[PDB]
Amino acid sequence: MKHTVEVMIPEAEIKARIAELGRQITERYKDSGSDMVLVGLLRGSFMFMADLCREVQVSHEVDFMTASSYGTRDVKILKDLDEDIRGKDVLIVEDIIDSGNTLSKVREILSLREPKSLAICTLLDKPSRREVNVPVEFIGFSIPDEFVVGYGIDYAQRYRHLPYIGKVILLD
Amino acid sequence: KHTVEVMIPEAEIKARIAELGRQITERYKDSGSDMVLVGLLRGSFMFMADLCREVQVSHEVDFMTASSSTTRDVKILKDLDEDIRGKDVLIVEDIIDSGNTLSKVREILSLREPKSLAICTLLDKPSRREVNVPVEFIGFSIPDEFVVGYGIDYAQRYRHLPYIGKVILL
Amino acid sequence: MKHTVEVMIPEAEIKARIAELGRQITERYKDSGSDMVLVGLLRGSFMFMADLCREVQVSHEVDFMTASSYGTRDVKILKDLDEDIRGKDVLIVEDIIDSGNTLSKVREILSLREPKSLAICTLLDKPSRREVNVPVEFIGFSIPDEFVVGYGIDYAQRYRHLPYIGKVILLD
Amino acid sequence: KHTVEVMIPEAEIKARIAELGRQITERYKDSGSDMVLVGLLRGSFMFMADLCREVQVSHEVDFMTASSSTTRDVKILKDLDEDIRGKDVLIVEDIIDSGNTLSKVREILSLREPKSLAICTLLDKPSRREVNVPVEFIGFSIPDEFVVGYGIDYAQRYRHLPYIGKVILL
Ligand SMILES: Nc1nc(=O)c2ncn(CCN(CCOCCP(=O)(O)O)CCP(=O)(O)O)c2[nH]1
Ligand SMILES: Nc1nc(=O)c2ncn(CCN(CCOCCP(=O)(O)O)CCP(=O)(O)O)c2[nH]1
Ligand SMILES: Nc1nc(=O)c2ncn(CCN(CCOCCP(=O)(O)O)CCP(=O)(O)O)c2[nH]1
Ligand SMILES: Nc1nc(=O)c2ncn(CCN(CCOCCP(=O)(O)O)CCP(=O)(O)O)c2[nH]1
Ligand SMILES: [Mg+2]
Ligand SMILES: [Mg+2]
Repeated sequence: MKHTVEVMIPEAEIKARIAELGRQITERYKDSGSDMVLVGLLRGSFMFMADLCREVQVSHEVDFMTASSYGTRDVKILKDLDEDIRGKDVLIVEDIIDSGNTLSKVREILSLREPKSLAICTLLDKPSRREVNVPVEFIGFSIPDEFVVGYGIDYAQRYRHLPYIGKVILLD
Repeated sequence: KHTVEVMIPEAEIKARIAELGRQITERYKDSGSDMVLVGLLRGSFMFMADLCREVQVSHEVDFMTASSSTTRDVKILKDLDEDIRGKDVLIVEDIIDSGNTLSKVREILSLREPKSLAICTLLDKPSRREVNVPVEFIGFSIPDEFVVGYGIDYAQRYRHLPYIGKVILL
Repeated sequence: MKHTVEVMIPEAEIKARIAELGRQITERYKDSGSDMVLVGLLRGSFMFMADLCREVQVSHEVDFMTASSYGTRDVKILKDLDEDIRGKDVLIVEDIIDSGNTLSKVREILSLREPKSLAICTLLDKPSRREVNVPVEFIGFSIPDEFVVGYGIDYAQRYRHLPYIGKVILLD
Repeated sequence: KHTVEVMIPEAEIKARIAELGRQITERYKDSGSDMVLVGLLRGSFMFMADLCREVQVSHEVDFMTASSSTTRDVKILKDLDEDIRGKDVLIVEDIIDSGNTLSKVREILSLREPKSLAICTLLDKPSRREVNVPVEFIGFSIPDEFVVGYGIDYAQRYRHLPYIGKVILL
């Protein structure tokens, strides 16, 4: 229905944040004597992943996984990882954590493959809607309960290509 | 190079599956919850087809395809089409030996939190057991012989045989 | 809603038909100097495939493919074939052809892989609802416009395990 | 064994993509129909991320993963999430040379009958062309050098590099 997108987080603010995020992930896994892999969750994480891994100055791998989401459904794997994660630095890259329902199950599935380390990096965070206690090691921004778009996040499959995070305001 | 002779004839398979049908039927009789049989593609499609026709309990038929240093992949190429949360789930497989695949598969499905979770296998090689995995319904216990037929293949062959045969090499 | 399943095609009639179907597929590909593969379409074709290939007295392969269906959507591939079909006797095994919409696109996709021969075998057929002219080389039964169940075919994911084809009658 | 030196620096990539953004924008300006960019996973995720941010036309971002005697597989491991029928579809890929994958992919997507169907590639090796496939938008034309970076890998490595580099062997 009739809406309007207003700039919430400018392109410059995201670039600086990701710069620091990558400048937080680097010294974490700087001396780990094991291979590293970033796992992005399709579909709306491709832009976050692309910008983050370019700031991660650690020789790693980049993989993807498309999972269905809990919401109360079962978390199914539509597209699994290509490479293996057993004994590897796995860093789950998510665009937004509101409920934590989906991500909790994703982490549980990957944990079955027994990686050396398993962490989560998210760009946006809605603690306002948190339903499941799930540990997040890296958070870009903690945001209000606003329906956001841009930077991978969609609204009716739209606005994914926006270089900034915007809020949706229904014309009423 | 090879030839194939019959180990477990078609008639003997039908008799065993008929017995398996009765066992599974009484176990999940008067359970109340929904039931679903999950087959592990590919070589379990035939076993599933004959087994589910012997299970006289209103159940669903779902499928799943898994992939194969210690357990290289066990990825999910094709996940289930339906939910299993709060249902009675019976995993249908043709062969169990090392227990690698069934162990991880049971773990993955356990995360969806079904009411019950059992395993029904057509064949079983107890000698190759690397991982102790609980199996309730076993069709046949066989020695470490390489077998084919009834869904089981050798280099993509003999999947359509109505019997379980052995591969002798020349 | 409240319904009742009545026997339409008994188990004996199907077994005899499949016996003849396999006794129609065998002498077709009896002397073909190329590998053969049966392609079943998940999910409701597993029972048909299992019984048919046991009557096909020709050394072949058995593969599966899960496709989304046209209905007006795009036919997408949820699960593709494991093995290749280029230069092989491909026989698409379907449980029911009502519109032909889905199967037409499935055949087009497989045809791109350039097999030697490409045919279709179906158990049930509803010419009453045929929307797309699609050549079917093997038909088990031509049926009325009755909502059928059993033998792989479902109704709200039910009745798949039935050894017979049954019709659904709504209690009114 | 190896080392990696820069061929196409980060700055040069951004400048080229900026130019590509304007070209694609005018081509699909005042088209009316819906637009969608289809990326070929994996090594096109970064290119897609930077390219779609330069395309100033309301479009969708979909993805697809394909597999690789003549064209052994070209199976679809992960199909698109949305329909493309009656839409303007632009295939986004990193490297084109043999033209094997792009040819079949274009064929598969053509069956869904979109309004238009074009291809945008980051790199191009015209020397290895086995199949003549139409490509409208090309980022860089390079000789037959094995390159990495910007999504492109060598044994699952260097995918995260912000630049296009060459692999020299020792
Ligand atoms: N379009 C949109 N705008 C929002 O502000 C929003 N918040 C949550 N969601 C979706 C809920 N969803 C958040 C992430 O899913 C988004 C699907 P993706 O963008 O394809 O990755 C729950 C997953 P979780 O349990 O791990 O937190 C939103 N979607
Ligand atoms: N094709 C074949 N023939 C055999 O005689 C055999 N014995 C063990 N295996 C191992 C295959 N088996 C895989 C069974 O999954 C279905 C794949 P398909 O047998 O190729 O159709 C592993 C059981 P595990 O997880 O307990 O080790 C055999 N495979
Ligand atoms: N449950 C049920 N009962 C029916 O009598 C019936 N007729 C068509 N359909 C579904 C329509 N559908 C028929 C086959 O799809 C059934 C899904 P499957 O059982 O998982 O294979 C159109 C495909 P087509 O374009 O190739 O003919 C039915 N479903
Ligand atoms: N990794 C890599 N590095 C190269 O320098 C290269 N040159 C050609 N190719 C061929 C790979 N290329 C596949 C590109 O798809 C993305 C897979 P990814 O490059 O491993 O991320 C085939 C293009 P074609 O269908 O025209 O033959 C290369 N691959
Ligand atoms: Mg996400
Ligand atoms: Mg069907």
